[PDB]
Amino acid sequence: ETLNGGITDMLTELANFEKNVSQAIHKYNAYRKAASVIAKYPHKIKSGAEAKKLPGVGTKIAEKIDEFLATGKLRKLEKIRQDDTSSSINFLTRVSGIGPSAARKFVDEGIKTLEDLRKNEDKLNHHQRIGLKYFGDFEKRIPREEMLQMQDIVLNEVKKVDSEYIATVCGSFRRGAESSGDMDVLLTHPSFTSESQPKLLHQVVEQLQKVHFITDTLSKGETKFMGVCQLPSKNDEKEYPHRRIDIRLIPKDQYYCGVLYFTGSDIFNKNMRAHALEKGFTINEYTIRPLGVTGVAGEPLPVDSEKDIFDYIQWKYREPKDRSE
DNA sequence: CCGACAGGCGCATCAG
DNA sequence: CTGATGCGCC
DNA sequence: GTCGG
Ligand SMILES: Cc1cn([C@H]2C[C@H](O)[C@@H](COP(=O)(O)OP(=O)(O)OP(=O)(O)O)O2)c(=O)[nH]c1=O
Ligand SMILES: [Ca+2]
Ligand SMILES: [Ca+2]
Ligand SMILES: [Ca+2]
Ligand SMILES: [Ca+2]
Ligand SMILES: [Ca+2]
Ligand SMILES: [Ca+2]
Ligand SMILES: [Ca+2]
Repeated sequence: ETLNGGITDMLTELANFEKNVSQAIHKYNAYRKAASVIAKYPHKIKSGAEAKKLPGVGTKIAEKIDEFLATGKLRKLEKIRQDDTSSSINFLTRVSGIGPSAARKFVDEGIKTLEDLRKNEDKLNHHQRIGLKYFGDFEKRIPREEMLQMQDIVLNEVKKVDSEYIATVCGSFRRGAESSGDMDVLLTHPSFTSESQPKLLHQVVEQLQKVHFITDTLSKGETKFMGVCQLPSKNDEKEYPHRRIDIRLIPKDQYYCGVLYFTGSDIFNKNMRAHALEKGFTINEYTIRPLGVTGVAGEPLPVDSEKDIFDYIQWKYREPKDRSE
């Protein structure tokens, strides 16, 4: 499918090992940055030396590319693939609510399969129970057609609670993707700003629960909701898969920093925020602030557009669709 | 010789 | 109960 | 694991 697919799959596979098994989050980030920059690279890689010229590709990854180009495989990945404890820790992380730490603890106590998870539901917290319950469904992708139906429902139900709410579907959907992993809703309301909860998120969640769109809750606070949703199914047909849904209530005046973050992609955001540091700024979902001599953020800069944030760090403006891999 | 590596919400655990 | 720290996730 | 350096 892809030009350097073998290379990027390998580096992605190695990344997952370092994150899930070794618990080295920055090694995982290094492999991702290496995979990302190679993916965009428009030439077919003929050697490890050619790859090392790209930023984020060093001596060790170059050698691994040489081994991959020569033999068509990696001995390190063979060793990891065949190791049972590694595979079990790597598998359990795919369940929503289980990360590297918990997965390891489960494997130590003889829990290595879905069978073992379902038989030992008592050992799992609420977040994890739901992730286990809809395991197969959360693995599936959401067609854009279904994302449009989900958008129609959420916007209509949000309007019915209050006409001054504005909901925006971000994520890969806003980047014009054919499919998505889940729905990401960015919410605002005039009553909530950075200068001044009133149950603003609750009322929207409650109304979406009331009409049976939202089926479960993984976690829920005043600004951030995290849970499960499902489209209405017709008569005599199989039900739609249960889908992950995130709703985030960001202050109305800080919408553009918010929508920038939640539009993505993830590696794009990491690069932008990393580039902001080198330019002497710091970016979060709320603001863009200048860094002091000791790395202390100053007062928020005036942001009106998404482009404004790009301008401060001398970046050519990329439309949502140009922020993918 | 290290350090930094994006940044923060919700939830959980520990020491006091 | 705080405050510090860590987990899982976005 | 890479860059900074
Ligand atoms: C997971 C993750 C998300 N994000 C941001 C970018 C994402 O667009 C946003 C939440 O979107 P996600 O639903 O996490 O991912 P996505 O929508 O980009 O891709 P998919 O279609 O597979 O769901 O938050 C990060 O900056 N870093 C991360 O590690
Ligand atoms: Ca590509
Ligand atoms: Ca390089
Ligand atoms: Ca998980
Ligand atoms: Ca998404
Ligand atoms: Ca999401
Ligand atoms: Ca049902
Ligand atoms: Ca402007």
